[PDB]
Amino acid sequence: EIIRGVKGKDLLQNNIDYINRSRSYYVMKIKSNLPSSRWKSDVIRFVHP
Amino acid sequence: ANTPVNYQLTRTANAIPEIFVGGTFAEIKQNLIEWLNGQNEFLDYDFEGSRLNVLCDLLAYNTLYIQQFGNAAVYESFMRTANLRSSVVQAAQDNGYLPTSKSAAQTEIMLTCTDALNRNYITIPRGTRFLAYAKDTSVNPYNFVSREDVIAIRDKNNQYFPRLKLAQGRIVRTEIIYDKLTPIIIYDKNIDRNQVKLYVDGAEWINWTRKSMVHAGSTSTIYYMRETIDGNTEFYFGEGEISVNASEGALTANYIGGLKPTQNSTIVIEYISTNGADANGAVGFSYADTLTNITVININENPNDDPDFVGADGGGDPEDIERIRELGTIKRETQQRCVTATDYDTFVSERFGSIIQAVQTFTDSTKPGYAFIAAKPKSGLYLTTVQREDIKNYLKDYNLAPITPSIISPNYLFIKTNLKVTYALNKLQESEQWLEGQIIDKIDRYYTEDVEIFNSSFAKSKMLTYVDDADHSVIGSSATIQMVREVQNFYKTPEAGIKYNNQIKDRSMESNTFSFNSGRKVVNPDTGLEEDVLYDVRIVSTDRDSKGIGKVIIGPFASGDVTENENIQPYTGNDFNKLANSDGRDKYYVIGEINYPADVIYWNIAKINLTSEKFEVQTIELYSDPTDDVIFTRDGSLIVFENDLRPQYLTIDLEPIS
Amino acid sequence: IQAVQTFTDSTKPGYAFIAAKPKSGLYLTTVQREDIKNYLKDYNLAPITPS
Amino acid sequence: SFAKSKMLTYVDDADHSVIGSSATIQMVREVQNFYKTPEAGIKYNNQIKDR
Amino acid sequence: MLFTFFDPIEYAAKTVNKNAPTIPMTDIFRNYKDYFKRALAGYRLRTYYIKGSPRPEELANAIYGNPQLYWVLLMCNDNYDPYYGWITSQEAAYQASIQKYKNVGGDQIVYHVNENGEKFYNLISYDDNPYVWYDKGDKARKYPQYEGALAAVDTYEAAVLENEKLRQIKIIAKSDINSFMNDLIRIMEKSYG
Repeated sequence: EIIRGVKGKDLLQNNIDYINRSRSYYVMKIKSNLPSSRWKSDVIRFVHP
Repeated sequence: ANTPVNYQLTRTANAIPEIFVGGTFAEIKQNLIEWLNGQNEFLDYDFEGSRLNVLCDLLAYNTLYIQQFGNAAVYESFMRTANLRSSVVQAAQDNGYLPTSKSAAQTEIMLTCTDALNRNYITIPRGTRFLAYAKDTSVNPYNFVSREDVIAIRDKNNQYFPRLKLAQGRIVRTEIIYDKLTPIIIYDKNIDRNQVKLYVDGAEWINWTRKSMVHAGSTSTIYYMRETIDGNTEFYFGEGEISVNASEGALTANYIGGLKPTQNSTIVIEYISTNGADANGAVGFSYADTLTNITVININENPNDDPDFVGADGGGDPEDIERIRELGTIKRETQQRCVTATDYDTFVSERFGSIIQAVQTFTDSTKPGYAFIAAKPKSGLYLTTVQREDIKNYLKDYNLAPITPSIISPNYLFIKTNLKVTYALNKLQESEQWLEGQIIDKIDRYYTEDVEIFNSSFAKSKMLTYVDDADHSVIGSSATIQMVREVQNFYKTPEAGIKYNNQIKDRSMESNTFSFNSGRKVVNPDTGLEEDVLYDVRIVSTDRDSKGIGKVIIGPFASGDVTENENIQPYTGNDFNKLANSDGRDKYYVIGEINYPADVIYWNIAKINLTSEKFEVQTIELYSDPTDDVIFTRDGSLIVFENDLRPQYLTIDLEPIS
Repeated sequence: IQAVQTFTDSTKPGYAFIAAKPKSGLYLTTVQREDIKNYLKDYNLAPITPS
Repeated sequence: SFAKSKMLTYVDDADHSVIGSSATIQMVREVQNFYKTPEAGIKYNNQIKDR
Repeated sequence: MLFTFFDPIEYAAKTVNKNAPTIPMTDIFRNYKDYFKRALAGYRLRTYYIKGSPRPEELANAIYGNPQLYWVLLMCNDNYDPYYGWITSQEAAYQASIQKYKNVGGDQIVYHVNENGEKFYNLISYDDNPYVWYDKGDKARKYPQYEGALAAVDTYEAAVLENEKLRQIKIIAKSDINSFMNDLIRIMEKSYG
């Protein structure tokens, strides 16, 4: 259905279709300052499944 | 460039507190000789005066005598510094991971057998033994026994096959009265803790530990293993509050550790000692134990064929200190349940560690929910589909719920080689032929010494060193490699194509010749109808083209074989290599194209519109010659040595010299 | 929950299923379902949302 | 006799960081005399490829 | 008496450096402690007392008449070290205590022990009423954790009670010492293989 209540998630260019969503792209995101390949190997070596 | 530094890293690769390090005696004295010097009691006494010197000289002798005791214990004291292996297991065993004793050669059979009684259901009771000759040697079969009970529906026509899987050895069961104060030893060598199962009075208990271990059984049922330093296994179980603690699920609570014994719970255990690691590849089987009314009319090898397979499995050394040493740390790191990819590496390394020399755990980012595994059957490159299924489910025990294990043998670079090796006749009294039998060992030695380990860059020459090293009466040794991949679809390249990771010479990209069914008709007197004509073709690279590219030239075609299209033309280029056929058929098409710098290789037979089925064979072997000396590997693509299963990939010419 | 029966589906990752008889009723009542999954939520493997 | 393999042993030995090596050898016999071959003629004791 | 029983073993120093020579040595790396359990479990241990501060093996003679079996006593005693696990004379013990406390400080009052025998650690009286005890780090004036007359323990005396505990030992009868011996020995054969 069309959906009544409203809340957001902010984005530089909000909403639209965005672009190029994988899979169901949901495969779960990560954010940090430090560049990857610095953190890439270990998290899967450690926590990331 | 390279590595700049600020005071970086730490303390070499690994801790050596190094006050412990054994030093050279003279230096030891040299150190100690100073020690006595400066001693306030006497600053007078000259030590280089030979009288005191030999006296002090002696102190160091004991002091050195005593130190290696003090030092070695530390190496011992700390796993991965432990030099003793039976040490290593202890901390490893302590870490929650044990290495195991040689693990029985295992296989499955289906066998069609008529019951003389024609009952609806026969069981094969656990413990019927079968014989298998080791490969190529019938002098003795290797006995191996039914792993467990299995029953079979009688089919109509009255003949029906049961199927069952088989581990090697003899069922050996021993009851023991348990007693409070006593060790419970099995002195049996050839034992393996994985085939050990037991019965307390009645019900089976499991060492939690890699048998089941998640079931309603409440943990009251349990026990442990341990390795006597002697080399034989002793039994253990938890005593008192054998379950986690206290009241737990029982309303009466109190205390139960079980096994009082007094005489209670007479412990009967059942196991197989084995000859294994010698039994791998035992093809011919016997039905070596009769039963009431059952008669095997046929025992047919290997249901659900790989198709490439060998007899049995397993065995094992058992022991290797290197694979074991660091490894349990990951199991010390990980919990029981396997979570991390390398946790799936190490976990798999536990069970079927003797099945797997190397196992590659990885995700394929395409398919989530699947644990993608690349392993080495270490007898061969392909775990038989049951093994794959086997460990899978067993692995699948420890795993995240939505996750699924997915095991595939990765593609394998094959090193196709002719060897030229010279020896002096006179220099060797030993049988020439057996020399080849010698080198053919020392070839894989290098592999096992090197290549499968990292699957890093591969050095041809460095390989040829050890085979050079073989007889030392070998005068010289030479070889030439052809880098070889196998292809699943002749018809269509895998989407991504195929890449060598390794620079090859242009036009040096080859493939296998293979027949092609051509609709055109053949008839010969006495032959009659004769279906139609079929001839053979192969995959050919054209020359390098500017921008390092080439187009894949198909094998030669007779006229009228391929319907000519305005789009598709006989390539009919000057360069492209050609096999010599009796046909003289000069029709050659571009089925696809490559570029040498990227090493990536694509074609599709949909291009030429030629029908897939007019080809007989689904897979073709790939030939190429890398222009570079050494072979580079990246991912899932590993050079490896399998001569036995694939000898045509490994050839050796022997040069007799006086 | 008389007995809680955990299971998944490989088709849908990120999720876990458990079976519950409140044994006070043929269907598990909701107020539990919010109460539990709440208390449950403390330990959830990050990639996974148990349900 | 000379062995390109046995030489290759030590060139392997030198570092321990050398992952591989190989080479293409040509014997070299330098000749004093051009205009006339030594009437006997040189020989390598080792056959060679054509041209 | 044990380690000479088993074959001496060769040992490599590998993992100190990638190349070190291999050395033979008499084996410590058989446990012997499990070896002396199994065989031990047959009979019993008998508690026993010490007349003085002798050495373990010096003492091991008088009981068994054989100085060679100290270890028998030792494993029944199963102490961590033969040097400090044993009875020790006052002179040494004090010095031992002298040593260990010296850097911290000498004559350090270790704890207050009440009449009942309950050791009170880290306590001092504010001195107005020596019977009321405010502990320390407090500056007192507050929270006396106890009041009354307690003893305090001198570090010397403190050393005594420690070594004092070592007096009694559990031992096995000199009768069975022989019969026992063979059995364990036989076990070691099973333990040789």
